[PDB]
Parts: sequence; structure tokens; C-alpha cells
Amino acid sequence: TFFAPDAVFGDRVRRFQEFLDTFTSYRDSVRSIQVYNSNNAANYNDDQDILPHRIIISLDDLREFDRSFWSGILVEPAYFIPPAEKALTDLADSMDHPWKLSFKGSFGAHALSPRTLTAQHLNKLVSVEGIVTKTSLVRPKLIRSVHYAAKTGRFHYRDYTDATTTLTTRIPTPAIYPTEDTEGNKLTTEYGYSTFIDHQRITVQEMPEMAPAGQLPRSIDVILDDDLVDKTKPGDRVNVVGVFKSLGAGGMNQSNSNTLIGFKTLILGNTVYPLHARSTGVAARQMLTDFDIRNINKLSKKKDIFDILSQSLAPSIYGHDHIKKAILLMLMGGVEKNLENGSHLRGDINILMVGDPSTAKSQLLRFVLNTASLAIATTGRGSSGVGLTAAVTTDRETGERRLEAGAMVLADRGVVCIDEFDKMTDVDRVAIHEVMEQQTVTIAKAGIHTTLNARCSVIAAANPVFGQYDVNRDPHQNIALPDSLLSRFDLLFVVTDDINEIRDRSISEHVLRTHRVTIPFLRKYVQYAKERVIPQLTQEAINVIVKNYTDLRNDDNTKKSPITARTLETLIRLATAHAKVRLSKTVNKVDAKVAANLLRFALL
Amino acid sequence: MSAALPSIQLPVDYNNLFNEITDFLVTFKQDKGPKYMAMLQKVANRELNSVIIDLDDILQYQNEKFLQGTQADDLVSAIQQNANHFTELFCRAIDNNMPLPTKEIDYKDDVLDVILNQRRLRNERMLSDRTNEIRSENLMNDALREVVEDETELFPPNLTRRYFLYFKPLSQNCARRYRISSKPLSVRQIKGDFLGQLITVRGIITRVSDVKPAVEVIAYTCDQCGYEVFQEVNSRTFTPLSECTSEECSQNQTKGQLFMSTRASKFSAFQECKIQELSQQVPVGHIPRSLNIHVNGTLVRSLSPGDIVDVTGIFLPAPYTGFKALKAGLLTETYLEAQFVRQHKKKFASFSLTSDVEERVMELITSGDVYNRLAKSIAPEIYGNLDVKKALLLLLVGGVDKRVGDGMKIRGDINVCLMGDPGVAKSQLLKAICKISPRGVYTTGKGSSGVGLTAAVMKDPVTDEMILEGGALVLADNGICCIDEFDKMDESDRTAIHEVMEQQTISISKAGINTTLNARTSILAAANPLYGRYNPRLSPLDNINLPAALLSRFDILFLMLDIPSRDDDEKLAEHVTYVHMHNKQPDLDFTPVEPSKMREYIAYAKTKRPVMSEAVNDYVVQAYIRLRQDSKREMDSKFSFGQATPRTLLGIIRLSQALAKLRLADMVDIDDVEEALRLVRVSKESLYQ
DNA sequence: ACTGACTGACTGACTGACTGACTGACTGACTGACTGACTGACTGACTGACTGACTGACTG
DNA sequence: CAGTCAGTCAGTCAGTCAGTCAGTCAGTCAGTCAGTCAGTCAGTCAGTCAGTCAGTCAGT
Ligand SMILES: Nc1ncnc2c1ncn2[C@@H]1O[C@H](COP(=O)(O)OP(=O)(O)O)[C@@H](O)[C@H]1O
Ligand SMILES: Nc1ncnc2c1ncn2[C@@H]1O[C@H](COP(=O)(O)OP(=O)(O)O)[C@@H](O)[C@H]1O
Repeated sequence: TFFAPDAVFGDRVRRFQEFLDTFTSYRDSVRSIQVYNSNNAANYNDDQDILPHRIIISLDDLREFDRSFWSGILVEPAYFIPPAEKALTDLADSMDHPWKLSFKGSFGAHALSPRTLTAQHLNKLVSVEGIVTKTSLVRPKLIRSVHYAAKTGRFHYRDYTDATTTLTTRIPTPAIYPTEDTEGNKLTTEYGYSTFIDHQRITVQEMPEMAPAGQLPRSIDVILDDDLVDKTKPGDRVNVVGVFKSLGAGGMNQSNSNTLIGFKTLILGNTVYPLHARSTGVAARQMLTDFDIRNINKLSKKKDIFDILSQSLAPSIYGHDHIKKAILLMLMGGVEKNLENGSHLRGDINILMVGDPSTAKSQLLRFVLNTASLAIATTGRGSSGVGLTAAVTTDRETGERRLEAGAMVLADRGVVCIDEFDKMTDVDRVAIHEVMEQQTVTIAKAGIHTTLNARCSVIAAANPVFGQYDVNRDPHQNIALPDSLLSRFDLLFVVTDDINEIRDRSISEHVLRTHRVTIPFLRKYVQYAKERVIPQLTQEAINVIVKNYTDLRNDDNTKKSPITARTLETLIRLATAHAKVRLSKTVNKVDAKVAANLLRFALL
Repeated sequence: MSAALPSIQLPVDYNNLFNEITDFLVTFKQDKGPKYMAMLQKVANRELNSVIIDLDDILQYQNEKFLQGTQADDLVSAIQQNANHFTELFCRAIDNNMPLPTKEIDYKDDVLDVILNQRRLRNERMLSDRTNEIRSENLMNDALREVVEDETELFPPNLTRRYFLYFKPLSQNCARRYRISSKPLSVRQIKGDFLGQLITVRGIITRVSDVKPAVEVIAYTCDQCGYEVFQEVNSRTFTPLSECTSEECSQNQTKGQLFMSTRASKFSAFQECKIQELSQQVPVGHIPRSLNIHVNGTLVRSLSPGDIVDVTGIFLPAPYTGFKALKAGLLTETYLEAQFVRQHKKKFASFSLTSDVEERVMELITSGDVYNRLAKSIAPEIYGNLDVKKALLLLLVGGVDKRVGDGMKIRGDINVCLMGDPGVAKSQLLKAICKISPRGVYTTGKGSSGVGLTAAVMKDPVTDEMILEGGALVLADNGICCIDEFDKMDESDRTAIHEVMEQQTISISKAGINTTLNARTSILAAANPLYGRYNPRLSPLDNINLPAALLSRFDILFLMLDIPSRDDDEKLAEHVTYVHMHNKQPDLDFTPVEPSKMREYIAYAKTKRPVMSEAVNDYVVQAYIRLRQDSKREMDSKFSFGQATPRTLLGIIRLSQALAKLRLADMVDIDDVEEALRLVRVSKESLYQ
């Protein structure tokens, strides 16, 4: 007997036992965790000769099970969480350790931002969201010691506790780190058998998209635990569900007190979820039921789907099919081939638009900013620290210099949507030269010489030099950002403003009826097209791009400028991407025809 | 005692493991006689300081004993689980048996030897005096030994040691042959549940500090009683002590007073550094972390900054927490002890052996036509430009410096520019040759500041104080410093580079520095022409944004044209598409040399120092009369480049001396200097088409 | 030879001075605590130097 | 009439030093606390006397 607990604790354990045996999915989840760790242990104990312990409980069911247990948890959680955890360890031990819970909700009008937190909400269960800054370092915490004795040869043992334990209180008893037992003998300690459990604390500010007009922000701080270390990098957007504990003696202990108001507050646990934002953080968690992949397989084998998905990104924009084809070929992105003992070769596609004003060149990039995943938009400026980190760190614990990522490091595997590309000064264009082929960013400022990684994809939309004169004088510097910047870009779409009468009609009823295939299927098509499967190139497609490339040199070197081997490499990239679209494995002549036609319309 | 600080039993025994470790220490025959009597006799003969106890001989001993009968107690996993107790247990297993007298002491040997000799001899005479006293007071002889051995205070055997002891982890090869202790981990992977084991990391060393002595035991004298009161120090800070703690100045009225001395303590070198994450093993959106390393003993001075290393050591705690208001008890803040250091990219010229090496080198020598094969081998995955690869092999060889007794020094080194734009694949060569050569640093245009690639001054944590933290150029000396986009550099950086063009020198007169640091580097540059590209209407140096003085400091200058031509395009297309189709280019009939064996060849080649002769004097002189003669009859700003400075003469003797080393001959001949004049006249003057 | 008269010895009740426990003020002592600031690194605003972009004005 | 060169402001970067905040400390002084003691009070035990009974002697 610990303290031979009361029949109240028996009442809570029996009732929650009845609920957990009422709905029977959770038993199957426990069975899945237990079998998976079992067979992993069989692989690690049989050939050569991980998953945590928590069950996600939703608060849907308890509202239709018991009002008492429902409104019991959301008011006083230090009386209702340790019984339910005790019964769940009873079930998991009986079917074949902590076994914590989650409480995914649906929360009870406790959806509050940390502006309105304190203080009559104290010691309840509260859900908080916001930005994460300024995440500290990971340190291990000690729980159990083990000592070897000399010379009698008996191990020993000791426990340790704290105030950030299970959620009740306890009359504290400190305990010296032992040495020289009775009778007097040296106790040489040991490691490897003495346990350790990790520990980390992060602080949370309220959202800037939700904040007031201009005021100072106000923030709280969260302690994490064993299986929650290192989920959220600083800069994310994070939902936290926990218990708003208030520990410490607030200066009422000793008289003539300083630290005028004590009772410092924090949040324990419990279930940090990262969530999707508009501009930072992955959204690849989107579900794929078997109905959905069965429908993808149903539409997967047609012969017009490139012309269906061409006209899918334009629900309300007239014309410009070939731009849409280029944007889908960007979102598929090609394949990445890293060599053995050399340098890798680049996979994606880079697109520049240029043309007259009022041509929906800025309306398009917001649409690519919505449908894709990890889009980051930079307009104008810029300096300092888009392509770099600027290294401004003043770490308080010790003299050390960290890095704070800009816009180029953070958008990895993503899309960067730059507007007004001519307004950039050349000093940042040095950094764009460093990104767009070298695929690395070397920073050796004060400092620490590093070489991190960033392999983004770039879309820009620049204005002409003077007027709308896109065809009048010559193509030779209507753009005027020479010359390597013209060569790094794959495609150069040149958009004009022709005047007609039929074009005025077709624009007219489109714009008029707009004031009065579907995309959340289309991105589920996209990610399944991306992870499976990479194609290989075959013999049927070499000679088309070889003959086509010698054609483009021997004649387009008589028409226009410039042509490098980078054109050949982008031919291979668009061939691979159009092979990815049809969910195939090999490469056909059809792909070389389509990419050939796109490069014809792009250049000529 | 029960009921407070209780007990636990575990399967681990420390009884038969000591006996088995004795049996392993004596009887191991595999590598004249046994293995450890030879090395341990070599230790007691005072010509050696460390002992490498691997983890392969133990495992082979367990399979041997497992097949002989009887069953052998599992010991390798017992080392891998705990790995801290076994240095002391193993080392007091060594000390029972040692082949002592094998050589008399030299007079001029050392001071640590003679101190440990007097401690040993005094210990013997003290132990014999008491049995010369009690034995004459009577009243098999094991009992009298047990009497004398417990009424006499002695120097404990923790202090008369003279050596150190280092483990060594097991390969994948030995674990593959018979079927973990060394899986190469990353710094993100080290969970807080490995504290005590024996692990292996990899990363780039940054900020390695100085070597300064740290104390282990401190030796006082008592001046009245005559004792020597020791004291061990485990912590960071210690405190001195007072009157006495002997058995004679205690239990008396008049205690003495003690004060320390430094020729009787025991010191140990000490040096700490940091491992940063390798930046290839990172997730998609993260930043490299770090993790400290202490280094004790013989292993010091083997951690050069800016490398790629495989440190294997054990992983302990060391008590601290940060601000006082953030502590929850009993947060611990880990580090990594070092045991054995293995580098990738092994550094010349830290090698001596030749016998086994010729089994690989003489295959390349007996392969026939070594030179054009190696010229093919550097970055094979591009097409064309055999002459550029041809010159850059001569960059990697280099040599040979010369002191003329004044002493003014000459170089000794080659400096190469690259010109032309954009699709001649010049960045691939810079990443390539700044990956073959050890100690090679690749910095872009902007990029580093002026203070980034010169040194700066910053305060140093724990070891003190005020060390000059190096920049890019001080990091990569006796190496190759690749540079991208040379035109966009700030003008202060230009004068820094011009100061590197004169040898050894960067001079600083900023706010806290008056120094003249050293740099023996080699510079490869890559400048772009004026926009857009290559107008033969435009003159040379019109399309170049650099003065001809800087053109004169480069002894070898190139230019890579870009002219559309019908015949090469099919070979280029079949080349590139042949690798996107596969992952290896060459065929019919050639294999690429692996880069490790190539670095063994070039690392072998730099120990020759060839010597010129008298016929090459005539030929070099007359060729210089040719170049000097026709170079100054034009005098124009045309496609000609005036005026063929004598830096070309020193550079062409230096290229001859570089080509002579790859024959490995000290046989400077006419094919040498003829080859050099070929690379000079073909080097430039490619802008005719 | 027995019985009453007297007598010492024992035995029970009375008398009081000792004996053992109990618990309120007085003061040294002894330890918190805070006042005595002191120290020391670190952080945050001030200020000049420099290098880049803009524009007049000069020249082909 | 258009390119260019040089002058010129502007933004940004590195050096500068005065506040600032956290950690330690010794002396003293005061606040309480415990050991001192003294007076109270009931219990208890040894001295002392009176009564009563058995022994013994003398009278009839
Ligand atoms: N082809 C088109 N179809 C429909 N709307 C168009 C079309 N072209 C331009 N627009 C209109 O032009 C506006 C966007 O202007 P835009 O060209 O994107 O800005 P900017 O040229 O300044 O970048 C949108 O409001 C859109 O209604
Ligand atoms: N002969 C060649 N063989 C293979 N690839 C080539 C060749 N010539 C050009 N290329 C391609 O041209 C590109 C040149 O770009 P890079 O060398 O990175 O910088 P820069 O454009 O400054 O030379 C390379 O990516 C390479 O793929």
C-alpha cells in the first residue's frame, strides 16, 4: 500500500474502466502499438545474431457518456487524470509504465489566446495557440541512481522527485546524493544503469495575425516532457493543450519580502500539435482514404488529363494555357539525381514572367501561393537576410553565436514567389546567383563558417524597362538585367497586350458572369503524384531531344539568343515531370513531344 | 543496511570478469610470442606512452573459447554497456605482471622517470624495514606478510603509473564476419538514453582551443612531521588546506603548517573543442547543433579545425544548470569524452610507411601512362577541356619552395584564373578540386566580409584569453582556396588577395592588432567577363574588369569560349543523356581512379625535390629570348597580350619543376620543359575562332 | 492443682517531616537576515566610417 | 543627343562605454527559545503510643 487509497479512487477507476470497455476502438489501438513493438523486438533479437505510449482520446464521446466526468475534467483536472491513467495501465498490463493520455478536442469554450489568459482560469484545463519563441536547449534530468559498493558487492538504489511531477502536491523530502553508507564504505557510482529522462521548455507569444493594432505582446511559458522533446522549431504555429499550474511560495515565507508578487505560472504538458499556417510549416498531413486513391486510379488512365488539369488552375482567368501547363510542371518538379562521389544535379524548374501591366501577373502568384505547400512571398526588400541568416544572436547562457534562418533556408522543398524582380539591387542578386544553381548558402560572417542547404524553386514577375514596349523596338533589353540572370531562368514567358474585338467579347462575358477539377481534390492528386513513384528515362526519348537540340542550336543560334547546355538539362527535366503526371514508370516519346512544344512556344 | 538505501541484484558479476580479463591479458598468440608482453615490455622499456586495447581481439577470443569449450562469459557487451568502470578494473588487472628490469636507466632520459623510480625504491625499503623489525620479536609466513602489509602507509598504485589507456571500437567488418558498438550517429540522434555507453559521431570540428595543464593530485610537504599529504581533485574548483592530516602531526598539541610544491604533483594536458553537425544529415528545415568534447592525454594535438572526423568516445554527465531561476533539479548538461580519433581525408605528410602502400601505388605505376590517366580522373563527370584538368593536376602537386640562405623565400606555388561564361561548367571543377585536396576552403563572392577572411579577435571561454580567431584564409593554408565571382569583391578584399600574392603576409593595423600572420595558400579564381560575352569587336581587358597587374600576378591565365559548333553537340548529348540514363560516364576503355588511392599517389609524390641541369639552362634561356622577343614587337591593345613579364619565366621554371615530380625521377629533361611551353602557348591564345 | 492478678511482648493505629513530580517568568544564545554594499560580466544605446546608389554635369 | 564620371547623401556596419542585473557576503542585532529555578502539592514512610493477649507467678 502506498497510502491504501480511498474508495473514491476506486469509483473513478471503475467508472472510467466501464467507459473504456464501452467503445472498443481504443483496445484495438493499444493492440496495434503492442504488436508493433513486439515484432520490432523480434527483428532486433532474431536477425542480428520505439513508438511512445499514449492513446489519443477524443472529447466527443464523454459528452454522450457522462456529464459528471465531462464537466469534472474541465474544472479540476488534478482529481480526474491520475485515476484514468491508472485504469489504462491496468488494461494494458492485463491484456499482455506510464501510458499517458491526449485529450484531443473540441474544448468547451477554453479556446483562448494568451492575451486573455490570466487569472480566474487558473488550475483548469486550457487550450492555447500562438507563435513559438524562444526555444531553449535540451537537457537530461536524473531520476534513479545506482551505486556499486566496495567491497561487499551489493548494488544500491535511491529515488528522486520534483515539483513538475504528476499533477497533485506532495510533502517534499529532499535527499542527499548518497556516499558512504552505514557501515562506512566507499560508494563508487555508476552510469548506464541509472535512468535519465529529457526536459525542455518553450515560450509562447500571441499571434500577429490576431493581435491588436499596435501594443506590446504578452507571453507565457510551457514545460515539456519525455516524449515531446523537439517537435517545433522556433517560428512555427502551435496549439498547446495543458494544465495551468501555479507553483512556488510567493514571498509570504520570509518577512520584508522582495519580488513583490510571487506565484509564477506555467503550463504542464501535454499535447503540442503543430498546425498549418498561410506561409510557414508543412501541410502534407492531408488524409488519403482508399476511396480517394481508388478515384485517382479511376481518373489516372485517361488520355486528356493533362488538358483537364491544364484548365483547372484557371476558374476565373481567360486564356494563357501554356502558363498553366508550366505551373503544373513546376509543382511536380522533376526528379533529383544525386551522383556517387560527386555533386548532385538540380531537379526543379524556374519560371520568369514579364509583360505589360494589368495582365493578371500578380493575381496568378497568389493562386500558386494558395494551392501549393510551403509558399513564401518576398516583395521588394529583401535586405538584410533573405538568402542568409544575419547571425544576430546574443545567447544569454554563454557567449555563443547561433543562426536565425531567413526566407531562403526556411522554404526548403518549396516555392518562393518574388514580386517586382527588377527593383532588387545587385548585392542581393549575388545571393540569387548563389542559390539558383549552387543550391547551397555559405555564411562565414564573424562567426562560424558553415554550409547549410536550401533547394527552393523561384517564380518572379518583372516589369519592362520603359513603357509597355514589349515588341516595339527589339527583345534586346526590353528587360535589361544581363546576362547570367537571363540564363539561370529556364523559361521566359513574354506577355503582350494585343487589341481586338473578339478578344474584347470573350473577356467581356467572362468578367461579367464571374461576379455571380475541384482544388481540394487536386492537391490530394498532387501529393500522391509526388511521393510515388520516381520514373526512369528510357531509350525511346534520347533521339528526339538530341535532334531537337541540334536543331535549336543550328537555327535558334541564327534567330535569337542565348542557348547553353542548361536548355538540354531543362528538356530532360520537363520530360521527367510530364512522365510523372500520367502516373507511369517509364518515359515515352509523347513526353518529348509535349516538352518540345512548350519550349518552342516559350522561346519563339 | 536494510530499510534505508536498499539493495538490488542484477545479472552483472565483477568476479569472474576479472579472472577472464587476466586470462585474455596473458594468453593471446595471434598477433614472435604473445601480443601484449611485447607491447607492455615496450612500455616498461620507457619508449611508449599509450596502450590501445581494441574490441576485436576480445571478440575473436570469445569465438575461439566458444568453439574450444567451455562457455565464455559475455564480456564485449559488458564493456559496451558500462565502459567507465573497466578502465580502472582493466588497469589494475595490468599492474600485477610487468616485465620490469629489461633496460637500465639512461642518464639523460627525463624527470618523470626518475621521480617514479625513487618512489618505487623508497616504497620497497619502507616495506622491508618493518619486517626487519617485527620478525626479530618472536613470538606459513603468509600471516606475517598480512601483519606487515596493514601497518605501513604506502604510495598507492594510482600514482606510480607513467602511462594512459585507450579503447578502440569495432568495425563493421568484424561484426559482419561473425554475424553495433560503432554505428555512425548524428548529433540529432543522440537521445538522452545513451549516457554511459560507448558511441561514435561524425561532424566538422570548429573552435579548437589551446593546450594548458590541469591538475590531478596536489602534493604538500609538512616540514615538521616530514610527511607528504596528497589530495585528489575531481571538481572544477578546489580549495587549499591547513594544518596537517597525518598520523604524527595529528594527536599532538603543536600542529605543523603545510605548503605546496610543483615537482611532485601529477599533471595532464587538456583541450576542448566542438563538433558541429555535418549539414548533410539534417532534416528539411533545421539548423546544425553542437556538442562539446574534452580531450585528455596522448590524443592531444590531433584535432585540426575545419575537418571531417569520426570521434569515438564515452558519454558522461557534468553538473551545471543555467540561470538559478530555471532549475528544477537535477539537470545535468552532458559532454563527450574522447577515446580514439579517425579522420577522413588523411593529411599529408603525416605518413611514413611504404611497404604495403606500393601494392596499390605500383599498380598505377605499372598501369602505363599515369599522367594522362590522372588528368582524366579529376572530375570525370563533365566533357571536354582536357587542358584545364591537365593544368589543375599541376596545381594540386605544386612545389618546390627554395631558401637561398639570405633568407628570402621563393614560391613554390601556382596561381590559376578561369575566364569565360556561362555554360562551360566551371563551378563543378571548383567543388571538385576543393573536394579532392585536404584542407580546401570554398568561399563565394559576397559572401564573406573583409573581417570574415582575415582574422578577428574575440574573448575566449573557459581557457583564457584573447586568442585570434582565424578566418577563411588562415584556416586553409598549405592548401587550395577556391573563390567564386572575383569581380564582385569589395576593394579591401582585393588588397588582401594582392597581399597573399606576395608570400606569407597579411598585415593588420586595426584597433587591437599589430600582428603579421602567416598564409602559405594557393589561390584559384573564377572571374566572369563584361556583359554579355565575348565580343571580338571589343578588345581584351575591355571585357575584363581587372587590371593587368593582377593579370601579371597570375602566371597562368585561361579563357573558356562558347561558340556553337556542329560536331561536338552529338558527343555532348550522348555524354549527358548517357548519364541521366545511368550514374557512370566512361566506357571503352577506361575506369576512373578512386579518389582515396589518388590522394595516396599525389601525397606520395611530394617528397622528391628534383634538381635541374645545364642543357635545360640553354633551352629555357633561348625560349625566354623567343617569348621576350616577339611579345614586344606588337605593343598594342589588340588580341595580343603584352608584355610577357619575367614572372612567366619564373612560372615556367616552376611548372617544369612541378612536372618533373610526377615522373618521380629527379630527372629534369627536355620533354618536361617542352610540355611546359606547350601549356603556355596553348594556355592563352584560344580566342582566335 | 487450678485460677486470678500481674506482666512483657506483639501488633495496630496515629503523627508529621521528608520526598518526588510540575509548570510559569528571565535571560543568554544563537541563529536568521538584512543591511554593509561589492563585484563582475553583460547588455544596450551612441557614434563614426565606409560603401553603395542617385543624379548633376561633363564630354564624345 | 546619349553615355559616363565624379560628387554626394544614405543606410548599414563595427567600435564605444555606462547602466544593469545576478550572485555572494559578513557583522550585527534582535527575536525567540530553552534552560533555570522556585514554589506547590500530594503521597509516603518512619517514629510513637495504646490496647490486647499469652506467659508466669502466687493464692486458695
Ligand atoms: N485575362 C484576364 N482575365 C481576368 N482578369 C484579368 C485578366 N487580366 C487581368 N485581369 C485583372 O487584372 C487584375 C490584376 O492586375 P495584375 O496584372 O495582376 O497586376 P500587376 O500588373 O500590377 O502585377 C485582376 O484584378 C484581374 O481582375
Ligand atoms: N561539358 C559539360 N559536361 C557536363 N555538363 C556541362 C558541360 N558544360 C556545361 N555543363 C552544365 O552547365 C552548368 C554550368 O553551371 P556551373 O558550372 O554550376 O556554374 P557556371 O554557370 O558559372 O559555370 C553545369 O550545371 C553543367 O550541368
